[PDB]
Amino acid sequence: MYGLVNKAIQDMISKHHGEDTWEAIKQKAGLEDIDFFVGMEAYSDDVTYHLVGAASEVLGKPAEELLIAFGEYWVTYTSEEGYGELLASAGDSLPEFMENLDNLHARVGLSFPQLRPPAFECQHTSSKSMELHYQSTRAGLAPMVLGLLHGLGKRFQTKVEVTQTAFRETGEDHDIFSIKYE
Amino acid sequence: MYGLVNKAIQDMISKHHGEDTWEAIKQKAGLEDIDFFVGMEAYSDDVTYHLVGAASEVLGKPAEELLIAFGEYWVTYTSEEGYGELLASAGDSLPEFMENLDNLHARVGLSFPQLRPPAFECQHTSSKSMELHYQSTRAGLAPMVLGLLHGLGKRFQTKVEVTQTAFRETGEDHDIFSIKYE
Ligand SMILES: O=C(O)CCCCN(CCc1ccccc1OCc1ccc(-c2ccc(Oc3ccccc3)cc2)cc1)Cc1ccc(C(=O)O)cc1
Ligand SMILES: O=C(O)CCCCN(CCc1ccccc1OCc1ccc(-c2ccc(Oc3ccccc3)cc2)cc1)Cc1ccc(C(=O)O)cc1
Repeated sequence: MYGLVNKAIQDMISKHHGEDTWEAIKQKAGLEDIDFFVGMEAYSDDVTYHLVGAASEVLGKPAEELLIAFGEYWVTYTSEEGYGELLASAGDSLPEFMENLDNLHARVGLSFPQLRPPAFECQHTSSKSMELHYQSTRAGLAPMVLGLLHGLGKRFQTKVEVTQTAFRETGEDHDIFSIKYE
Repeated sequence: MYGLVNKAIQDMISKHHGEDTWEAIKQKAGLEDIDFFVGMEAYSDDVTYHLVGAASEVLGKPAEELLIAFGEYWVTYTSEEGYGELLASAGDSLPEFMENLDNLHARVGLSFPQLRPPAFECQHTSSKSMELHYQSTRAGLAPMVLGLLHGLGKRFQTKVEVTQTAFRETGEDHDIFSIKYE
């Protein structure tokens, strides 16, 4: 994933737990070698998994719980590290943001085109709910999509209730969520 | 489940969608030979599952979305139909209520002893966070638990984010929810 992602992880860990524990996690992930992540440089995904795996053990916290907190962190982080305009442009509400999300990734994709953005389809079931289809080149990131959704809820002061109803991990085509909101 | 569960589904659908829709759903579930549900009578679980499945078809919403809606409704419904005091006795906050739930079900299990209550274990990860282990003799009600949690937040006027972290239906031992609450 682009370096922005690993910079975001390094940021929330060292914000919440301390620079000491971050370098610990970094050591454990076998990533003591590299000095600082480069935001616009593409990395191989393992660097992210190993950081999340390594953070799980150092913090004695389940990985999915870390992916959840990271998903939520990402929404605020990106607003403040050069992407608040791009965020604001994806829209005014949770349903609209999700509809624009493929378009937003298309924009980001142009900037540096080694981006492999996930696909999000919405089937609105009412004025207050939807079924979200999350299609990814990457495995494991459903818990992060949950956090992302609660991040957007915070962003729009919208209460969100999300339950995962299909599971890529099992061999199903793709993750699916049912969502209810304010 | 005890008939109160099916009366609550009936009430919810009737209130939200009308009695014309309720009948079609009861018809669709193939339960027209049931004139009225009896609250203190133990029914086959299948009756619940069929109403949820058939309501899903009629309303054109995923079962899991209705289960969330239903979990939220249950908190209010039981408050107003004879279990207000029982509910009150289980505490003045979300962490307390959840901690008392195993005892709330003990007292429900003298009225009547054929209750199959789920077990809820809380690991409090801070004063604003819990890991909730939900263990059930039933399948597929995790989304209802999610709704129940949001119902309690409403009840105690507390902001609450629930994220499921482990899923019984994929073959994990029991559902696990991560919960932040203000
Ligand atoms: O399943 C997957 O493959 C990844 C899932 C989680 C990742 N994000 C989640 C999307 C999301 C969902 C809800 C709410 C907000 C979301 O994202 C907002 C966002 C995401 C990415 C960027 C971004 C910005 C610059 C990037 O890199 C650049 C930019 C300019 C020039 C060079 C590189 C890369 C991503 C900005 C805002 C977005 C994302 C992040 C990284 C990549 C990637 O490296 O392929 C692809 C997508
Ligand atoms: O996993 C499962 O197997 C079921 C998940 C969802 C069900 N509820 C969840 C409990 C709950 C969770 C969060 C917040 C509040 C909750 O419950 C409040 C409550 C629950 C049940 C009753 C209740 C009252 C009367 C009952 O039945 C009677 C009453 C009098 C005489 C004879 C039967 C049964 C349940 C009242 C308040 C409660 C429940 C309802 C029915 C049964 C059962 O039929 O076995 C078991 C439990």
